[PDB]
Amino acid sequence: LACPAERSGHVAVSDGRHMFVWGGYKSNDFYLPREELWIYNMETGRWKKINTEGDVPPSMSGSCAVCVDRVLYLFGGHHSRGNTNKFYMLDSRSVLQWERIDCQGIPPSSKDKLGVWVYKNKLIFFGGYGYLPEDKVLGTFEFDETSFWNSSHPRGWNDHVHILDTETFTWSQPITTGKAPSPRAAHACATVGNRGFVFGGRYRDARMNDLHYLNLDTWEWNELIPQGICPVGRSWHSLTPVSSDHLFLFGGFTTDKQPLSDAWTYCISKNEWIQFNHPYTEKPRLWHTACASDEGEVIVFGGCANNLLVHHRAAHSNEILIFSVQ
Ligand SMILES: CC[C@@H](C)c1cc2c(n(-c3ccc(=O)n(CC(=O)O)c3)c1=O)CN(C(=O)OCCOC)CC2
Repeated sequence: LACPAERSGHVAVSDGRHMFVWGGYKSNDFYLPREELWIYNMETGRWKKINTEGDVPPSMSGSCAVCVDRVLYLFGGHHSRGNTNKFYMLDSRSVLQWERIDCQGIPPSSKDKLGVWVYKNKLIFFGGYGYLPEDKVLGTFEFDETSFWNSSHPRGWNDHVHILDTETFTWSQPITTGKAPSPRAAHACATVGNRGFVFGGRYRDARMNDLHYLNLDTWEWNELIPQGICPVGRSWHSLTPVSSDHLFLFGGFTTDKQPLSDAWTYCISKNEWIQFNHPYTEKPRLWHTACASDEGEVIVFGGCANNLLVHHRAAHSNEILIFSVQ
């Protein structure tokens, strides 16, 4: 049967019925073919591979993508020659053609492993890992000292918020109030209404357990302190909105390098986490993707079952894990 190869660090976006999968890498390391676009039909469980043309982005891991009215947008990532800040569009409504957009304004620094919130005409990007910004811009950047000893170009984490306005394809940075979360990468973002949630991620020697939201109307940051038991700190997890009041969390990697198979729901109205029982306790995943379907399910694809930092033993997956959340 038509089935995409195993991979981690790919993107997966959806319209609630079809899930589009692109990029990523695997071992036996190499990037998956840049021209392939895999489409999973969430209702039938079948895959279809299509070959794209146009301004095909380079093969990358850690890119950040969205699907808005069946138009896919892709930002950033890491290819064979490093990080990028290029922005692409792929209209999937109707051979599919990638379009690299010449954006106006100052783009974000080249980076990967970030997150995005969609709010009306705006794509709002947050955080990531990559090069030192070419100029001192709004926000903070912290170097990863380990990147000076094993590479020609040092990298670090940022807490930057950038808006790509789809009305004009212009980059800008909002002036925020409140305490932004620390710089981080491999955090997870989820949007509900005008609230852009962000949970966890890596910063310095920690994989974090903090939860915040940015008000996408006022640009005010808020820290959420749920009472009672909270999930363990992690990076490379997924956080997916499943209703107007619930975010679904799955997998990830702890500070002490444990791959995770726990799942939880964060109830926004109660400001509480509820652990979610599921049949995949023996299928931990990190750097997988998750997409919510119109039928209340969360579809998880790819990612790695163990510590992918030991490249020769990494267990990249091509499994679809289906969570019946709502
Ligand atoms: C994109 C290539 C990928 C396989 C990759 C490889 C390596 C690293 N990151 C990174 C870089 C930044 C970052 O925030 N995270 C997320 C996270 O750590 O949760 C992973 C990669 O993303 C970071 N490293 C690392 O953590 O080494 C262990 C500690 O060393 C004292 C060193 C090898």
